[PDB]
Amino acid sequence: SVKEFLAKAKEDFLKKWETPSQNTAQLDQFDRIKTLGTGSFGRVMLVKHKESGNHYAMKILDKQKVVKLKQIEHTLNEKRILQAVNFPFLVKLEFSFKDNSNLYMVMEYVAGGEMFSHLRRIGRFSEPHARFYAAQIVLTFEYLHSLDLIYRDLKPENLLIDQQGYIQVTDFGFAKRVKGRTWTLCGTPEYLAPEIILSKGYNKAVDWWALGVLIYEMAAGYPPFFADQPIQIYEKIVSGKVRFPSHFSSDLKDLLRNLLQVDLTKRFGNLKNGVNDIKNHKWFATTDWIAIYQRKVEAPFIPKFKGPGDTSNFDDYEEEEIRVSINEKCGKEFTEF
Amino acid sequence: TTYADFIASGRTGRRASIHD
Ligand SMILES: Nc1ncnc2c1ncn2[C@@H]1O[C@H](COP(=O)(O)OP(=O)(O)NP(=O)(O)O)[C@@H](O)[C@H]1O
Ligand SMILES: [Ca+2]
Ligand SMILES: [Ca+2]
Repeated sequence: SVKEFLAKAKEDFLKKWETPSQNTAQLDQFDRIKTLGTGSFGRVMLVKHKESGNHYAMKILDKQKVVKLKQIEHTLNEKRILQAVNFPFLVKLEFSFKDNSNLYMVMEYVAGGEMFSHLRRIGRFSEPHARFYAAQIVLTFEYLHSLDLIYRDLKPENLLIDQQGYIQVTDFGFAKRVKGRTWTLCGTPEYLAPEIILSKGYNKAVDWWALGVLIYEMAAGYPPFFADQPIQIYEKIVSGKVRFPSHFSSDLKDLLRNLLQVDLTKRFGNLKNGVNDIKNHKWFATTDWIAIYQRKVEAPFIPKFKGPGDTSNFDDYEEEEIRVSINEKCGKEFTEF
Repeated sequence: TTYADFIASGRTGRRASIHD
């Protein structure tokens, strides 16, 4: 069953991976309404597609800046992977294209805003609430890892809540297709596995570590390793000593000791039973994995939605006009985009 | 408390990704 599902999913992925889609829309098909988020190379805007009237999130990246910052591979990875995957808790790329100056990735608009804002607003999530989202991530990494994909940037800021209270994973900026070890120092300091920080070379297990950090943060309201600066954080991480809030259940603590495990021969997700170690853990005993996959479980939280184009679930950012040069820039670097 | 110390810290807002 899951075996069967995963093998067909891999055929589907490989077809698209091998022959990615390209140039399916163009800038003037969309009216830009508001910035939803920014980044190193550009920004993410709420846009409206003129002919359908549907709203989308348009991720905009300055080609020149991408080359300068040595992020070509990561950016090509992001698009190539996002266009080939398909899973209920992954955001959908609807269109992509490029112009003289920029790269564009147009995704389904997920209006519920980031998990991050809801988490900080409410303080922390109850274990059933945290457990509902964690199951989604477990299934998602099982899918991704089966395609040889490492996600590498799990955090509440990259998880969006949809109109049904379900998670949409966004930001494939550090996602990578690889069998074996890889070495890039990337992610978010609070979430880095010890093996990333010690520059040992690492594999998919870092995603499972990050899950433990995420479950901790959701349940505690704060991360297991925090400080004012990255350096300090890496010290606590490699220390590995973790303390748990008084309200954590015994099962939760046991699960987290297994995920936040410095020893890779012992970290859950990484053993002989693989993910099943996680799925069959006591803390997940009330979880209906199929129902979750099917999105038939009632969500604990359903974002308020003041209609199409509503961005009240997002913070406001300062806007700036999108420049497109009359000169093509970096054409060769981004030929495959 | 741990919460009070976290909440008083400089990293309670959106966290930026880092790379090589
Ligand atoms: N599909 C979407 N629907 C709604 N909002 C989105 C969507 N995709 C991205 N956003 C918003 O835009 C923000 C930035 O998107 P992201 O893909 O994380 O860009 P980034 O350039 O890599 N910036 P950074 O956060 O430093 O990585 C997200 O955290 C969301 O707030
Ligand atoms: Ca991000
Ligand atoms: Ca990113």
